[PDB]
Amino acid sequence: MERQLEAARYRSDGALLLGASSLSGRCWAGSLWLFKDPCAAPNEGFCSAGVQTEAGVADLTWVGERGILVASDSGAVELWELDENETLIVSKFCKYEHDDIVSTVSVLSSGTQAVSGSKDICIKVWDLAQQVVLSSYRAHAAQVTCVAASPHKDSVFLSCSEDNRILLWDTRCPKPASQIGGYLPTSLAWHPQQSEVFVFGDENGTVSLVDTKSVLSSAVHSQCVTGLVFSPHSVPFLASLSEDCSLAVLDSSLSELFRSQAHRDFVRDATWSPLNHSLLTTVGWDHQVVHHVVPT
Amino acid sequence: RVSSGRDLNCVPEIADTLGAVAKQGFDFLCMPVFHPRFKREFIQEPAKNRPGPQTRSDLLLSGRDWNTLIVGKLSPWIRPDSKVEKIRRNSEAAMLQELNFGAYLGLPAFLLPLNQEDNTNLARVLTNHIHTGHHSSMFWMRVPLVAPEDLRDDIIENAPTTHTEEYSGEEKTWMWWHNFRTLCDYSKRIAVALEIGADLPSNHVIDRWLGEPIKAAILPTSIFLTNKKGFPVLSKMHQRLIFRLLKLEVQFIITGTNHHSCSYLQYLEYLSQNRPLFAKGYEDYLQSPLQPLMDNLESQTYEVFEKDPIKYSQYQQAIYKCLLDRVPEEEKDTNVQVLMVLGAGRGPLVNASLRAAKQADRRIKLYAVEKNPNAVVTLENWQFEEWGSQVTVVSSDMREWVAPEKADIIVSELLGSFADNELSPECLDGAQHFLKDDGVSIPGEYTSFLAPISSSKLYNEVRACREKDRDPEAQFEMPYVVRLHNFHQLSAPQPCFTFSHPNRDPMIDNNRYCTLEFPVEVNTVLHGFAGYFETVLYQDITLSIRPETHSPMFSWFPILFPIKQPITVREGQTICVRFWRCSNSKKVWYEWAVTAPVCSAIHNPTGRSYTIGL
Ligand SMILES: CSC[C@H]1O[C@@H](n2cnc3c(N)ncnc32)[C@H](O)[C@@H]1O
Ligand SMILES: NCc1n[nH]c(=O)c2ccccc12
Ligand SMILES: [Cl-]
Ligand code: NA
Repeated sequence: MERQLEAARYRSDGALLLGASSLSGRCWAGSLWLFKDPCAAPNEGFCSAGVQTEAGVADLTWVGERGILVASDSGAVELWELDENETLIVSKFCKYEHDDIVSTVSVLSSGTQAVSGSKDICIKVWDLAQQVVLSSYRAHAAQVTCVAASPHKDSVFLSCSEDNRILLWDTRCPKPASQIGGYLPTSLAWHPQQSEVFVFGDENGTVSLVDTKSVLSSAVHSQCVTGLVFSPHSVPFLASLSEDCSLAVLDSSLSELFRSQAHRDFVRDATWSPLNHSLLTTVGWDHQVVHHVVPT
Repeated sequence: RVSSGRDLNCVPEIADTLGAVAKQGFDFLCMPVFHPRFKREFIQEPAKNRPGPQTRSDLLLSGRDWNTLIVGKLSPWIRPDSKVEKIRRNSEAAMLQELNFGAYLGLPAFLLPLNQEDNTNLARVLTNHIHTGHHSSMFWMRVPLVAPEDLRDDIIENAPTTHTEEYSGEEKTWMWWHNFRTLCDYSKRIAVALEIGADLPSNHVIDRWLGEPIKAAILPTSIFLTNKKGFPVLSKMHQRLIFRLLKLEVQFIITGTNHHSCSYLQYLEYLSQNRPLFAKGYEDYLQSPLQPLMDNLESQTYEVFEKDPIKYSQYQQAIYKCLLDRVPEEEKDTNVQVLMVLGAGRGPLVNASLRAAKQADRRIKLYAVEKNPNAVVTLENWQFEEWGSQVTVVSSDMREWVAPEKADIIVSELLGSFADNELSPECLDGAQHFLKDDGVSIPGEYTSFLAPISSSKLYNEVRACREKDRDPEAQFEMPYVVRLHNFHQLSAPQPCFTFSHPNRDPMIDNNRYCTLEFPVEVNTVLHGFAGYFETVLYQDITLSIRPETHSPMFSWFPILFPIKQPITVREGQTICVRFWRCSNSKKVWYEWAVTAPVCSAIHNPTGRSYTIGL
């Protein structure tokens, strides 16, 4: 199994999806795993399923309960699906529609369409069923850094780029992108229970709370903010991971509640347990799979 | 044959990837030396202590492969000009790291992108690297013909795209490049990799790259259309741009994925072999202007002079017509004209004079005056075996020869690329006394022409002509004969100096002073003035290296007068140049200066750097 742990996502039952990359050495590839026992990760000998990808895994996300959508260094969007026995991870389609590394992917509310971002500066809307690109947009003027579908609106999604633009998308309009009013944004997270509120981290390590109408901020990390994940609670917690190798859990007002420094390298992802809401898993390029107990 | 390469940002294994890239027909492969997403920390812990290896091993490819097949790429996360201090520092260390590793591998070239206006710190770090020894690596700056911000889809509700033409604004990416290399001080190791988009800009935006060191042209697969058969092609406009690039012999680079689920390469080969040659090899090659007066030309030098039949057929016709106009039909078997070839070389004009005599059905007596003793050997072996008593070879300087009689016609070929730059006026003046009071001079007059040109490439070449024991800037104060190629003519040529022969004026003064005003209709940078000439052999018989009236003659190349410092010129401004023809009893020389839109220094004052020997 590759060294650089890229992504980590829990599903309904509780299985742990791992996306890893080989960012050095002879072969620069990647793999996908499934750990029905989250405590066994990242040990390969005690996993539920696994399969090697041709190139690295820049991003991924579930597509239901047996689907895995992947953004590959090769410039193609990938869809993998577990069999009826959940022991094999078979490729569903591999479409090379981007002209550079696919850096970010995200499923839309309906679970039948997805949006992909790429270093080619383009954002494309995908029809997972037909395995085709519905629309192809070029709104930014630099590398697309993150794209996140609306949690409940299947035609709305956010995207930030190195052009310093945070764009709100609504494909129901002739011009579907709107520029939302610093340092380059690097991570986007919709609010679980507000729908019109979202948070975003910048390269300078700042996390901000933004409301749809037209602002709260806080210096959380000492480096780039790589990801932001809300907890499943009624009033959710805000987990932020950074290149400073630290995990932070914030409250409603963006105040720090938990601070973990277990990782010795970049912290790439963080996923909350659907079985125990106070447990939060993290992964990093140090090949660690840490399980945190967030005090509630 | 088109030298093409493959660009990639995903290389699972160099052994395989390089294999498929080759079997498809690519000559080289651009790729990252480190994983593009493998962001590295250099200051803060614990990330800085990330155990290696930091990338692939150099043992995966033979030394020859790294030197001839692999072009490195700067990792896309490196932002030397970022706004965050931490990110600048990490980027600075990482850029040096990847640059030093590229050199460690002996890579023939390394790619760095220009995708924003401010790249000051990027240039500094690169300059410091370039000044870490005198190594032979090349750096290709990837700059787009049109900035990404200027080609995005308008699909931003509250950020509509510009709809009013911004003349200078549309040339912004050239300003990106210009500033970068100005900061780097015109390093010969920094070239341009022009990237082409699906939509081409205005012509003035494309013309802005004339004279720039374009080493590669990047073509994304997306910009390719699809014909009936289903193969990738290009719009007629793109095809035109590609042809402008073939004349520069750039290496075309194919980037992006295969959207036609090597076809792209085959199309380029199809385009290359679809198009219509003498000076091939001398393009933009700086040469010293010949001085046949001061120096004795070498055998093969005269051989080149004689490898141009169209030139001497013009001389023959000029003599043919002149003979007719001077020898009435009623005197064809009684009137012999005295022709004196002043500067006969190896005997071309002498043979041209003979064939012009039988053509006009008139009689002539030939003198072949030549001061080069080595060529006189050729003439006298020619005169003994062939010509005979009809030709009288005279081994003397036409300015000193005491002629036995006077000539009805004098034929000379003392003209240079700048007309008088070989001192033909001073020679024909001295040879004038033995010309009959009604004698003809062939040529009868000649005129030099100048034109402002832009060519950072040629400017750098002149810059590289510094020498150990002379003024460090003397290379800019002298003219060069050169087959001008990668350059931009900024205004229509205009006449500079003109001379007439016979010069009957009572005050024969060959010094000159001329002021020229060239309208400029483009933003550009002035680097020098191209020089040509026209000459009238007799009446309507003429010779010309002037482009607009070039004699349809492989001989003279254009001359080039450079200037020490490039001069920025805005569209609509006037370039005003001053040219002097100076002389003393010993030497003749040119002095030139620019007075608008900005004054330059007077170049070659008192012939300190360049003189023409009398
Ligand atoms: C065709 S290049 C010029 C030729 O004219 C000759 N030439 C130049 N100046 C003089 C001169 N003053 N007297 C005689 N021959 C000359 C040169 O030696 C060369 O053969
Ligand atoms: N008189 C100089 C001269 N004469 N004839 C030529 O053909 C030629 C070509 C190149 C350079 C100089 C010359
Ligand atoms: Cl030279
Ligand atoms: Na090369």
